[PDB]
Amino acid sequence: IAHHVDKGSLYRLGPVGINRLLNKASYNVINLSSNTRSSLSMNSMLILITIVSLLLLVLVMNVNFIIVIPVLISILYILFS
Amino acid sequence: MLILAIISLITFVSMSKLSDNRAIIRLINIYLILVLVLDSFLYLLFLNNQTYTVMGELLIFNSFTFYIDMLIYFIMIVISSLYGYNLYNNNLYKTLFEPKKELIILFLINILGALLIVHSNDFITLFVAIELQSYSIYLITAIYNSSYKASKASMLYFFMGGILSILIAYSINTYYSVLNSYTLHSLDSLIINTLDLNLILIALSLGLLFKIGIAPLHKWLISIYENTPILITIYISLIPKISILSYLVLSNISINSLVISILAILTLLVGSVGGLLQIKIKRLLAFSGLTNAGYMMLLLLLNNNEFSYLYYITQYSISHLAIFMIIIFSIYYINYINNQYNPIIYVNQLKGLIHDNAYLVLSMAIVVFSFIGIPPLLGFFGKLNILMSILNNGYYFISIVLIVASLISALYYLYLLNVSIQDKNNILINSNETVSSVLSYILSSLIILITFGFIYNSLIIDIFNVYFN
Amino acid sequence: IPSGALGQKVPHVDESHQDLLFRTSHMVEDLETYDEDSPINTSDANT
Amino acid sequence: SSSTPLVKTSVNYSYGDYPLIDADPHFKRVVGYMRPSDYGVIGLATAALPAGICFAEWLDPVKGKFARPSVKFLRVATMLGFAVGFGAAYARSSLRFFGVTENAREYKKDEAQMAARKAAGLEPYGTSSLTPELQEIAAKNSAHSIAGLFIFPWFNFVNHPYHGREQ
Amino acid sequence: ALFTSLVGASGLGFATKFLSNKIRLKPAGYYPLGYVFSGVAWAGLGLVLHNVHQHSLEVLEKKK
Amino acid sequence: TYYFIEITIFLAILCTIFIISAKNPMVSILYMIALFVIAAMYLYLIGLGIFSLLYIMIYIGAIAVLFLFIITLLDINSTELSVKSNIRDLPLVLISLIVLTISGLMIYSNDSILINKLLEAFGNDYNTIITQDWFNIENTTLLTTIGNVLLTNNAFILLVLAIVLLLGIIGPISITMKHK
Amino acid sequence: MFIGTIILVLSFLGFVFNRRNIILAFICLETMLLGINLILLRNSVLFDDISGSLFAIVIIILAGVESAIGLSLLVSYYRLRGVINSYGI
Amino acid sequence: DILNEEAKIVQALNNQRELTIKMHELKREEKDYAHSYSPLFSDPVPQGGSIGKAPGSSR
Ligand SMILES: CCCCC/C=C/C/C=C/CCCCCCCC(=O)O[C@H](COC(=O)CCCCCCCCCCCCCCC)COP(=O)(O)OCC[N+](C)(C)C
Repeated sequence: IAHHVDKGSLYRLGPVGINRLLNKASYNVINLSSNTRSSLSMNSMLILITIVSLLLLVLVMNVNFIIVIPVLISILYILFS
Repeated sequence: MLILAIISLITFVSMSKLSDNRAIIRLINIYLILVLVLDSFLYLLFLNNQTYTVMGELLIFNSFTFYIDMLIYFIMIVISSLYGYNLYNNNLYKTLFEPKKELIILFLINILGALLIVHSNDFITLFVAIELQSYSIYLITAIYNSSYKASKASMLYFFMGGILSILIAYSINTYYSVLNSYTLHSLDSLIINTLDLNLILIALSLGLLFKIGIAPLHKWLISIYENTPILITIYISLIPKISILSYLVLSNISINSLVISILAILTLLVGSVGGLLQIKIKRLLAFSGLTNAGYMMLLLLLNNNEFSYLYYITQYSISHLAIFMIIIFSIYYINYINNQYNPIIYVNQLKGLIHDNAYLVLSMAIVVFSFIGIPPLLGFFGKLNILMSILNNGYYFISIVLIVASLISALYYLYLLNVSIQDKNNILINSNETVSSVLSYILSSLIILITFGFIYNSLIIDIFNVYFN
Repeated sequence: IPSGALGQKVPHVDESHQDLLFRTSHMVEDLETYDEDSPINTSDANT
Repeated sequence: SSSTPLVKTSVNYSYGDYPLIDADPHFKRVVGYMRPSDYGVIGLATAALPAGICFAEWLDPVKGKFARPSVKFLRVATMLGFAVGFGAAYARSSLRFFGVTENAREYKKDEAQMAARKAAGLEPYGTSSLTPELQEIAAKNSAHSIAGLFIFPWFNFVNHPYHGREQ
Repeated sequence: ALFTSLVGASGLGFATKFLSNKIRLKPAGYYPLGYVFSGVAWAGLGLVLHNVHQHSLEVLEKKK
Repeated sequence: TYYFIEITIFLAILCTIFIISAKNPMVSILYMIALFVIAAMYLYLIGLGIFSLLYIMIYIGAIAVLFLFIITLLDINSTELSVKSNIRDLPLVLISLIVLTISGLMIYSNDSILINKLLEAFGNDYNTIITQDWFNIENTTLLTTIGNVLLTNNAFILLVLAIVLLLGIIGPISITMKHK
Repeated sequence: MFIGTIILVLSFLGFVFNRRNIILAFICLETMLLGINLILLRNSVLFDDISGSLFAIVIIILAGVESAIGLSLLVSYYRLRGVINSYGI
Repeated sequence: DILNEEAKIVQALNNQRELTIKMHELKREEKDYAHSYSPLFSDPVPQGGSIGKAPGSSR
């Protein structure tokens, strides 16, 4: 209990696992714009992606709201990982 | 009376030499003070939420917008004090904190364009004022042109502001194509039911909001805030935020919007976990602005959000202003000055600040715990009154995402504290020259507001009750 | 060890980070030294 | 002909406790009806800007040790001080026309003056050199322009027929 | 009470004068006349805020 | 001479494609000047003969002259439209073309229905009936009414616009002087 | 509405996928403003009013001033770097 | 002596609760055009565009 439960798995749901999750999620969202030599082409393609993607999402989303929850979960997965 | 100052000022500045610039700013500083003191009795016009429209339904003047212009003048008095007063009389701080000849011109033209957004009733007033303040931020960014980073930042800000201004123009003329009108006073509670104005009004709000730095399109603004020098970036971070958000809160065109709720959740997420592993203090300091603009995107969904808004606005303004002024003051104690425009960059450079001027760390700790929302301080009641409006109106998942975002954002706020209360080997004992009396009094005023401003909450709620209801 | 709000390794930035191997590195615009505006990097800028 | 207002308008819609005088007074009436305390406010602001610059130099001097500011700064300070004082006095005096502050001193003057203009056999608010369309648009521009004194100065110089009153 | 409001706002002025002295790495009573200057200024702000709340209460009771 | 508007629409498409794919940077800018001329053709075509000459005076005669003047005495590198560079772009170009095109066509419509919103943009076929009424007695053309409403109802917009023109004077000077 | 919509959309996508130089970005910005003008002036003609013509004559002037401002911004970008890169700023 | 001083505080807190519920009612209440828009020129009727005007254009 003192090793595998209290120092083991109650820290994985606590301060030791959250540090690793936030380390990975922060690394991914900082490397979101690591790629291109260009500042301007990067950001102006990034503006295009969202005003396309949001419009596509609401096109899905007034049809049915159930089929757009996993789309947003997958967008969070590729954004934070 | 801003117009008078601009008209007087460019006349006066064309004839001054460059030796006189700093003193000119001092003049304008005192001028704005006597526009606050001698002219604020106009609050008596706005009893019981009496609203005026001026210039033929062109501008709208209520008490909300009166408070916003008072706030913008107070902040301009602080910023112009930062330019017009010396920190120290060294040959160091003269080559670091030096105003250009045309800096206060662009300051007052930007304050003009920022006021004509919040005071605006029609869409072409909104457009002309947005471009007035946008060209002013282009030129305020580009005015320290002997700098590679500020030049690249002004070019980037030009193109990314041009796109999002053409998106606002497209939304305005798209609104015009379905309604022969320019007002949102045209809407009047029945048209929204029988007309799909959703896509129009949301695209308008989005084109207005991407200039603040909301989350899908946030990185270009974080790069502009890191690349600009340390005095410019305290002004260009604050003024478009409060002007555009004070427009979009006064006009309630995105009430219960699904897109604004998506982007508010995403803003609270990416600002909290975005600035965690970051080692530059203006980066760290700009993701704080990203989260605190998320907390406003929340109030955009709201109907009747004027208390939570105005309280959290002057909260964030005082806290923002103070945390930039504290790291202006910490430049005297760092062992390494690079980069003449931006002399402190890395947040580990303030490492032994408790052993050199411990009361600067008392200052810092107060404003950082108010950023977190600790109850004796003023940021707590801002977050509290935002929660009282979020929960009143049915945004239950948004509430828990707000709480998790504030808990995650507390980490990199406390990282400033964790660095500054630490051991350092070579500490100061005896320093000959002093910090500015005029300018350290301003930082102490900004702290005493944050700590002892919870006293006046009930007075402020009663004065609220009379002038807005 | 300097730490970086998650217990991570962060670089201590002294004057020794702007050489010409540190010139135009591959990196994010965060966590990057070699500023372009430095009294050792300009050093007869418009002469 | 050239005085029918041809619109529908507030009648005695007072903005405070006290009854209104005008919904936008003419510039001549505001300069005519201002109190000696208002001229004291103008003198206060004219004195406070150069004294304020001298004060702020005495607190923190520009080049390290204290000198008086130049006379070229003191004269611009005095000009802008008269600008602040005139804006303050115009706003103060306009508040009495709107009925948001005490105006029993000026209410007597207006009933005396409109009785005089009835006795002289002319129009109650002045003959204007404008068509009534232009009078109406010109007074939609300057209606309640004392709010927003912080942004821009704007005044009423048109003799238009309507001022939020009856008969 | 008006007097308690004035004395408390003057205490806020004393606090901001003290804290600005101590940021400057001065002693506390470095310049002792700035204490009365700051106290009179913040007490004047308290005077303004008290009068505005008073007029506000009178407007609220006039809706009887 | 019916299909004139269709012809200007098609020629404008073709001119933008020649703008974004051009050897030399100023070959691209001359295609932009040609697009301004196609615009002024469309504006005379629809009935706005005043605006077309305003476009030729302001956009061609000042903005394009400033632009060509910039390209002359400044050095600008340019890659040309390699196929290795830009067909990595093409799938998102195609998706965003169809989506942004349909979406720009979407907001002229009021339906609950998605593609009734779309195909009411193509319900164009009906020929407007122009009637004569004899109610107007004078030569108030369009420039006269722009001068009436810039100057009476929107006089404040004209004066804030004067501040914008002032800023366009002050700013470029303030950048490029290097005071002593 | 067709000509203004398609010049705005093609102008926007030519701006977005510009990787070749910087002045293509400027001229794609100006052609975007042209397309906005086209849509608005057609709506003013169809609705029989000047108010779209009012916003159009104001946005002409604002487009001119933005071109002047931004090209001085490019000149100051060029002052310290006597070259403008092909990939961008 | 203490029950009365608690009933005084309870009355003073129920007064604040009544005041708060009232001031919440007051904002959601609809409001006049003369109070919401500018007071002078209280009618929403535009009558705009007065040079080449047609008789029969009013309704
Ligand atoms: C001679 C005086 C000259 C005028 C001075 C004006 C300076 C403008 C400064 C702005 C930033 C500094 C905070 C000051 C907050 C003032 C609160 C207030 O009074 O704002 C009101 C409530 O605000 C609201 O809803 C919400 C406001 C939230 C405030 C939250 C911060 C609380 C703690 C700081 C304020 C208390 C400090 C008092 C220290 C003695 C709304 O507008 P009012 O028409 O009634 O204004 C009237 C103020 N007059 C009379 C001085 C003109």
